[PDB]
Amino acid sequence: VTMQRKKRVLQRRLKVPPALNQFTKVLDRASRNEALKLIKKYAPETRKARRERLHKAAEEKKAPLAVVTGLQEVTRAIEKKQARMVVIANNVDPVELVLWMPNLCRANKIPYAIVKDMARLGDAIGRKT
Amino acid sequence: PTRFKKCRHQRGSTFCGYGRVGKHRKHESGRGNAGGMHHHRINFDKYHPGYFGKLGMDHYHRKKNPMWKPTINLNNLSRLIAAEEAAKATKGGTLPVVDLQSSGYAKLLGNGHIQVPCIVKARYVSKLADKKIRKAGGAVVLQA
Amino acid sequence: APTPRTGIIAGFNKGHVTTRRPRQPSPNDRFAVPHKHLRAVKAIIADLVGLSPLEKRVQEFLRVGKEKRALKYCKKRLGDFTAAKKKRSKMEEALRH
Amino acid sequence: SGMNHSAHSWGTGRAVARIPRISGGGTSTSGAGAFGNMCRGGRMFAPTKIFR
Amino acid sequence: PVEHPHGGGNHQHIGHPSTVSRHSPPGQKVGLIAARRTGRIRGGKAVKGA
Amino acid sequence: GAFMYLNELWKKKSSDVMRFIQRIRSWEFRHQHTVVRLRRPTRPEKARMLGYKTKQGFCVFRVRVRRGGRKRPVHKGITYGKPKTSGVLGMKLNKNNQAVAEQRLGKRFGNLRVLNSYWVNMDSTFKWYEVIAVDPMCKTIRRDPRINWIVNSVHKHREQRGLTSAGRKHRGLRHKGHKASKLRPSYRAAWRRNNRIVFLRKR
Amino acid sequence: PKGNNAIPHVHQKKHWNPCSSQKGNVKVFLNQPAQKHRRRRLRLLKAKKVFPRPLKALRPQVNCPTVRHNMKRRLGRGFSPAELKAAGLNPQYAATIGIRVDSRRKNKSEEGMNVNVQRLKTYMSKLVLFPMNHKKVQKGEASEEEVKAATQDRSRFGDAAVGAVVYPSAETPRAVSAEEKSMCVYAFLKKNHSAVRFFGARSARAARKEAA
RNA sequence: AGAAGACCCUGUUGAGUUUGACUCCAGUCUGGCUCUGUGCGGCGA
RNA sequence: AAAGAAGGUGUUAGCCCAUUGAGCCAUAAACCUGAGCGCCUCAUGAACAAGCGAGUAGCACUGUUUGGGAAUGCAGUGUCAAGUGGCAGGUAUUUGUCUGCCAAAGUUAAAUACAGAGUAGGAAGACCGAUAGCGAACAAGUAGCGUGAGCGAAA
RNA sequence: AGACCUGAGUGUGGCAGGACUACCCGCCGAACUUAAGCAUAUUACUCAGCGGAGGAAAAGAAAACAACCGUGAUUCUCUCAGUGAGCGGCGAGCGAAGAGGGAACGAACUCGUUGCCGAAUCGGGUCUUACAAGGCCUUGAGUUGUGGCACAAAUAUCAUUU
Ligand SMILES: NC[C@@H]1O[C@H](O[C@H]2[C@@H](O)[C@H](O[C@@H]3[C@@H](O)[C@H](N)C[C@H](N)[C@H]3O[C@H]3O[C@H](CO)[C@@H](O)[C@H](O)[C@H]3N)O[C@@H]2CO)[C@H](N)[C@@H](O)[C@@H]1O
Ligand SMILES: NC[C@@H]1O[C@H](O[C@H]2[C@@H](O)[C@H](O[C@@H]3[C@@H](O)[C@H](N)C[C@H](N)[C@H]3O[C@H]3O[C@H](CO)[C@@H](O)[C@H](O)[C@H]3N)O[C@@H]2CO)[C@H](N)[C@@H](O)[C@@H]1O
Ligand SMILES: [Mg+2]
Ligand SMILES: [Mg+2]
Ligand SMILES: [Mg+2]
Ligand SMILES: [Mg+2]
Ligand SMILES: [Mg+2]
Ligand SMILES: [Mg+2]
Ligand SMILES: [Mg+2]
Ligand SMILES: [Mg+2]
Ligand SMILES: [Mg+2]
Ligand SMILES: [Mg+2]
Ligand SMILES: [Mg+2]
Ligand SMILES: [Mg+2]
Ligand SMILES: [Mg+2]
Repeated sequence: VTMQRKKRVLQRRLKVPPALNQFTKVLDRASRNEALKLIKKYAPETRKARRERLHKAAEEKKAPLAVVTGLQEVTRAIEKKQARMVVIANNVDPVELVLWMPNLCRANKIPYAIVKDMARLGDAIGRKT
Repeated sequence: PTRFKKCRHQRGSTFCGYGRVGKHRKHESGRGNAGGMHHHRINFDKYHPGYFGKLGMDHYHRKKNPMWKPTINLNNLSRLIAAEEAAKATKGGTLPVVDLQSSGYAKLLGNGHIQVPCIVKARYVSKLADKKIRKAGGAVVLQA
Repeated sequence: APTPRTGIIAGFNKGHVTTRRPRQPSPNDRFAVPHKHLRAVKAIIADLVGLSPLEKRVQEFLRVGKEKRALKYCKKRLGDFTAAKKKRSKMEEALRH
Repeated sequence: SGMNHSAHSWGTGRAVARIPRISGGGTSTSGAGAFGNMCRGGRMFAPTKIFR
Repeated sequence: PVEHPHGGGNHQHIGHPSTVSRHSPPGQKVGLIAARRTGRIRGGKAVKGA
Repeated sequence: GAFMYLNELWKKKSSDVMRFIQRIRSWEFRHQHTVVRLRRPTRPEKARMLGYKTKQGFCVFRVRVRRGGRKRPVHKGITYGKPKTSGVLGMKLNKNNQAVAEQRLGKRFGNLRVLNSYWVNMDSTFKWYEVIAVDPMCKTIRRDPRINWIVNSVHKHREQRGLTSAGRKHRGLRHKGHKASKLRPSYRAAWRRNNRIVFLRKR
Repeated sequence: PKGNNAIPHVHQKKHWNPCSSQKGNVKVFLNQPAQKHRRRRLRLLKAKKVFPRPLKALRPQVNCPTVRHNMKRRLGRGFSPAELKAAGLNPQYAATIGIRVDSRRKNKSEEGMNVNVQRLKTYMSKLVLFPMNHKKVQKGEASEEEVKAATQDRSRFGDAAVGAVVYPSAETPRAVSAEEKSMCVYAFLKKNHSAVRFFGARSARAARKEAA
């Protein structure tokens, strides 16, 4: 705790490049509480809701609609330009995972967001993160 | 056989052919080829002259398979022709074909008299071997 | 097409006459092709992180001329001379807009 | 064989021959000569080899 | 002479000059270590130190 | 794919953004211990390249080694004999520090079979390596076909014998042809082979 | 007294024999006839273990490299997956029916390719290929008058039922032709030799003469 | 008698010690980059 | 006598004894047998345009290693790639053509070692024969000895 | 309040530690000796020292050799070759590789990446004679990616009942 508090000072005192500055600049509350409430209602179906609809379709020989979640799946939805909006968290612990992520949405002209999350995105979709 | 040795004969002679004055002692002149330019200079110059120095270019990583070129003369081509087939060989008629690279002998040379005219298939040949088998009545056919 | 060999031991085409076959396509033939997705990824990352201390130095005096000094500064720090030419030529494209 | 002792020569200055001798004391072999073709318990001259 | 640089001889003398350098190794740096001046101080009293 | 952006971002190590992240990391790593366990690897693209999966028995440890050459530990710098063997400071160890980091993990955590590691961060004093280990008694690792070979008892300390990737580097097993003829399979396996006086039976 | 002896160079200065202080570095062949016997005993125990398939799998005829050995042939590692397809045969399937397969070998000529296709065409006509189920025969397989008369070979190469390595036939005795009686052979060999031996040495002299 | 002269010499035998012997090595010092960031300037080319 | 075999027995044994064969009997698994053979359960063979391993390779200095020599491999530190390709082609450099292969991740039987190991059991020998051969044919690493490391018999 | 992340404490289920160490793998590393002296060199990348496995280990599936009519993972053997290689106070001395005859050989596969899918995965319970490569159930890990399909021996995706 004495070095997670000095880690926060040191990221503030030093001059930060514009690629990590952009995660300190976050979408506001009215657009974040609107966003995660829309990510909540199109969250993926759970394990019981996916164990059913398949055991109720093995009887038909006897995925409704959701948000794209995951760092391998959301990347494909931009290379294909299928996503209409991407919502990026701001505090992934190796930051290089999504450091490139706003510039991919910018090269392909998908609207993106950097919201104050990774606990609040996983709560919206049923994960921890 | 130990019984055939000089040891068994001079057994009892208490010096074993090494003498009373100067004994048999461990390495009285050095170990090995020590002193080749110093105290064995007369031995190394007289018997082994061209030692001690450098000569020529350095062929780093010599491969002795591409520099393969064995040699046979015209008088030894009877070594490669079967005894059934040399007797039927006459100049101006049907001559036996000798495939040299199947026998060693990458190059034909032209020493001596060729004792049987034949068609030689050789990778290499010389001036005086080509000249001397076309007059004898055969030929030489190049191969790879 | 595969240029038949002349049946004697020396010269051009100096081999055994053997009815040569054409070269057949391998999976390693796909290295000499343009990697248009591997370049698009590298163009996004380069437009993200900025420039090296080498890449800023090579083109801060590629503005004032000094092209053989840019090549000498690359070969000192890249070692190779083909890579020194290419790194200087990659800086001249970033200066071309 | 014949060489598995820690014998050393006593040198010169005692009225004993210059051969390696068994170290230690309190036993009948101690001080006895070792490591030669002529000592007992020592090694044979030119011990035989399997690459003959 | 095995114990100290000044030891030994037939008279008890320091052989070499007994003022050693600042850069002498440990073992060689004995005597008057880096003496700016020696002898009986005739005059004032200079403060000692760097 | 998602890897290609992670892989090309870790090739821009000298750029100003990655020099900021490694600045912060090298600060907070030299205020931790020599051996530190992580939940997730610092470079997940390079950990999974090197063998890590997000399974149950896999586990990653970050190990610190000090930089610089090898001071020969002779007493007081005094050494004896021939003058070629007189040097103390300019001598250098014949193992790289990545191998030394892998051996310090596996000599310390004996119940774990380490597979290879990777470079994480440098300082002026230290280097850090995330060493991937795996628990051989975990029921996931024993039943999984592509990792269950590590449970066999010939892989017990692969790090202490030079069988990891960094081990195979300082043995010279990156080369195969005329550049490794003295050292295949081992220098000792070739020394013994080239020097043993062969006695043919009938000769 | 040394005399007219050769300068020795005997190379025995590196602690090779086991004395009282040295473990040695020495390798003796006293088990040569007992490992000779062991390998044969273990090849007869293996030829029973595999029966009735051949003890050694089929290998192609490949040439030898390095112009010393051009005129020789021997047995290769495996058939390339173009000699196998020219024999109408799947390379993954051929490894199960007794054929060694080599993905690396490149087939740089048609004579060396057709020799090994004929080894595969001979092998499939000698092949019996027992059924999986000896009641329900699935394909062209044995018919149990073949799956009972079947035997194996211990022919040390797998060349019992494909034949030996095919060397070329030596040339028949012929007459000296019209050209070969008067055409100089050394001058044509040396002209071809000197063309490549002085290529560049004379090709720069023209380059030193096309430019002024 | 004692003990392969403790004097002297020989040996291409040592060893303790010394030193502007010969070849080096730690240590001390000194320069370079590094660790090493942020501002306003100044002498420079 | 398909047995001559070589050990024992009061003195030299094919016949005195044990042995020396064909074969009999009994087997926890594992091993081997139309991948032995049924049943249940469970898998599933065959038919009907993108890229491929980055403090990595290389380069510089130093150290070592090598037959590897304008540097074979490695190590430290500085520096640090390319892919609208790179590596090896045994004299350094720039430039071309050619040929081979695709580093920087992982497992893999047998053929090889056992140069002072060990388990279970065989075959022995132009060897030694009680100062020999293992130190030890014996209550031998023992009695003894030394603060200790260790040394170490006789018989 | 709660969450996530980074760290604690206990409970439960496990594992490592020492021995042996002939051979083998990684390091560390001499000197006597030889050069008729001696310092490079040699002894020797050996002894001694430290660490680690196995019944063998290590190597191994081409960023290989070659320069051919080409060869085809590793290992080993004879030979190459005490070398008209090479290294060396070019002294003393040291010292290979390719090719060829063989031994062995059913000898090959698995990730990562890419493309297409996206928890189909893993662990715990429990039920089937069953700590099932079976069902059924679990927020418990896991989407900061487990798994499947295709990638030169390739001719590709899903269906399904034969
Ligand atoms: N007569 C003296 C004895 O010779 C013995 O050795 C003799 C032979 O055993 C030995 O023969 C060796 C042979 O063993 C080894 N396996 C191969 C070698 N080709 C043979 O050497 C042979 O050829 C060389 C020349 O090539 C001749 O000089 C030599 O006389 C001849 N025997 O060479 C020696 C000549 O008689 C022992 N070295 C030794 O007991 C003793 O010196
Ligand atoms: N420092 C280098 C070493 O010098 C040694 O040799 C040196 C010594 O023999 C001798 O050094 C003497 C020193 O003994 C004596 N006690 C003091 C004197 N100042 C030194 O002298 C040396 O050093 C000074 C610089 O400080 C110079 O002025 C002088 O020219 C130089 N001869 O002079 C030689 C030249 O330096 C050894 N050859 C060797 O260890 C090494 O080369
Ligand atoms: Mg000269
Ligand atoms: Mg001894
Ligand atoms: Mg004895
Ligand atoms: Mg070899
Ligand atoms: Mg590097
Ligand atoms: Mg392995
Ligand atoms: Mg008696
Ligand atoms: Mg242990
Ligand atoms: Mg000796
Ligand atoms: Mg001497
Ligand atoms: Mg040792
Ligand atoms: Mg193994
Ligand atoms: Mg995966």
